[PDB]
Amino acid sequence: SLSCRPPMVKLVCPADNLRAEGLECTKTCQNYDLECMSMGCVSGCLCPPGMVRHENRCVALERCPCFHQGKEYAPGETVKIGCNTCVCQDRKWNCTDHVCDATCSTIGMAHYLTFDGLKYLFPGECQYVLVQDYCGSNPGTFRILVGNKGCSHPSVKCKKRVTILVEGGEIELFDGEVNVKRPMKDETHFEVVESGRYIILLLGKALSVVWDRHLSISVVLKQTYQEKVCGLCGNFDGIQNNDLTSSNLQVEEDPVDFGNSWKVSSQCADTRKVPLDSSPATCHNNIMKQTMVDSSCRILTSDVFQDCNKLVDPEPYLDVCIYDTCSCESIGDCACFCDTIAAYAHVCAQHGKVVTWRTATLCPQSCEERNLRENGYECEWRYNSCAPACQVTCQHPEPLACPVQCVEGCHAHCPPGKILDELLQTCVDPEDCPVCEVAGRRFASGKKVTLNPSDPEHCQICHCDVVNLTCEACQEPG
Amino acid sequence: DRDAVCTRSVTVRLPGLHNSLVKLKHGAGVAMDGQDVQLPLLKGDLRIQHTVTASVRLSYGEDLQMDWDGRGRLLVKLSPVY
Ligand SMILES: *[C@@H]1O[C@H](CO)[C@@H](O)[C@H](O)[C@H]1NC(C)=O
Ligand SMILES: [Ca+2]
Ligand SMILES: [Ca+2]
Repeated sequence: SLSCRPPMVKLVCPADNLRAEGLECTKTCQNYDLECMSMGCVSGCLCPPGMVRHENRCVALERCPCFHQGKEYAPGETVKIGCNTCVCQDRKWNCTDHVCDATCSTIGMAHYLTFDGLKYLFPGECQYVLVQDYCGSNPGTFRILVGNKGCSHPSVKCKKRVTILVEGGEIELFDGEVNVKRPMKDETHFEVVESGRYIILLLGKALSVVWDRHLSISVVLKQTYQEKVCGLCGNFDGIQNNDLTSSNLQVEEDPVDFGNSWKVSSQCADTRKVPLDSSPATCHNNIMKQTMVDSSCRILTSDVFQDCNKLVDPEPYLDVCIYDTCSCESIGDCACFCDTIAAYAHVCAQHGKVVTWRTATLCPQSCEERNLRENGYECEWRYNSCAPACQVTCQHPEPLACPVQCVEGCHAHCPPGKILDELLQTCVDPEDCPVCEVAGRRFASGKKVTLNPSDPEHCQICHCDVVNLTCEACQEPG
Repeated sequence: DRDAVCTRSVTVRLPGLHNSLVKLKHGAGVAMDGQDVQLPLLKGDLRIQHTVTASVRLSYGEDLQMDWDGRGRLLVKLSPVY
C-alpha cells in the first residue's frame, strides 16, 4: 500500500451512487471541459475539486497552460498566427479579428491555390480568368487573366502569359519582361519593383502581383473586397469549400470542369478529363524512377525545413513536386523541380521562417554575371536567402507599400552611403540619383505625372524629369 | 502493424433521458447502462433496431442517426438544427 501525498485525498466508491466519477475520470487540464465516461471509481487518490493533475504534479490553481503545437504557454503569453495576436486569457485562446491578406498562387505548371486555401489540378492550354471583380452585380474594376501554351503536360515548354486589365489599362508580361500595351489613367498607384528573382507589381491600395519570371503568379488582395471577386482563385470569403463556383453559378466537384467554365475564348479546346492515378505519364509503370523522384521531393521534409513544417503543411506542395517532375523531362534545366521547392520556401518566409536550402549540388543559382560589366570586379551582387523586396533606390527612393516581407534572389549589397540604381548596375552615392525636390517638399524621383487636376485656379503644376527645378504653365480653359 | 488503429466501440450519452449511457459493442450489440438489450428498443425518443439484420441503427428524435460500430464504420446524421 501507499498513503498518497498530502496535497490530495483518497476517494471511495459509495455503494449507492452509480455516478462514482472518481479515479477513472481523472480531470487533467486537457479533459476538464470534456465530458467523461465512468462505470465506478477505483482505489486511487484524486486531487480536490478545486484543482487538477498536471504532468505528475497536482497544480493547484486553474492557471494551467494553454497548449498550441504541443507546447506550453503560461497565462498571459501571446502567439502570433497570421496578422493576429492571440492570448489564452483563462484556459482558451483569445484572438483578434483582423482578417489578413490572401494570396493566390500557381505552384508549378498546372495547379492553383485559392485565397481561402484549396489546391486543385487544372491542366489547360487556353486563356483563363485567374481573378476578376466584374462578378454578378459589381462595377468590374480589374480583370487579371492568365494564359498558357503547351502546358497540359508540364515540361520545359509552358511559358505563361499574363494580361492584367486595371483602370482601363493593358499591361502584360511574358518572356521575362513586362510590357505596357495601353498605359492606364491614374499612374500614381502604378509601381514596379524588380527586386531579386521577382517582379513585384502594385496596382492600387488593395492589389498587388508577384511573378518569379518563370511561372508563378501570386496576386495579393487586402481586406477591402471580402466576397467581391471570382475566377479560378475563388471568391475570397473565408468559406473554403465554395471556391468551385463556376461562371454559371453553381458548385462543381471536378475541377477540370471548373476552369473550362472560365476560359475566355469559348471556341478553343476544353481540356480532357484525365483518368485519375497516383503516377503521371513518365512515372506510369516506371516504379524505379517513381522512387527517385519521391525521395528527392522529401527535401520538403528535411532537417532544414523542420521549423516550417510545423506551421505550413508540406503535403500540398509535395503532391505538386511528384506531379511536375514526373511529367517534366528535365534535361538541361532542372527548373521544374527547383521551382516547386522555392514556392514552399517563400511561403515559409512570409511566416517569418527564413531558410537556406540551396547548395552547389542542388539548384545552384549563381549571381556572378551582374558583377561583370565593370572590368574591376567590385562584387556587390550576391545570392541572399530572403532579403527585403521593398528598399530605396534612385528610381524608387521613397518607401513603398510592401506586400512581401522578403524574397529570394540576387541582391546588391555594398557599404552605406550608396544607393542602388538598376540601369548603372552597381550602387552609387545618393547625389548621383536623378532625384527631384521642387518647392521644398519630399516626394519621389520625378514621377511623370500631372499633379493637381482638381482646381483650375490652383493649377500650379511642377513636373520634374530628372533634376530640373522647373514648373510648367497651365493652359487655361477660357 | 503500428499503422493499423481501428475502432472497437463507441459510447453515446443522452442527458435528456436518465443521463443514460448507450454503448455499441464490437459486434452488432448494444448495452444500455451495462445491460445487454434485445433489439428493437423503443424508449420514448431513441429507437435502436437492425437495418439489414447485420447492422444497428440508433435514432434519437428526428435530429440524430447512427450506424454500426461492429467492425468500425460509424456514421452520423445531424440535421440543420445543430
Ligand atoms: C477576450 O478579450 C476581450 C478583450 O479584452 C475580453 O473582453 C474577453 O472577456 C476575452 N475573452 C476570453 C474568452 O478570454
Ligand atoms: Ca470561398
Ligand atoms: Ca517582425
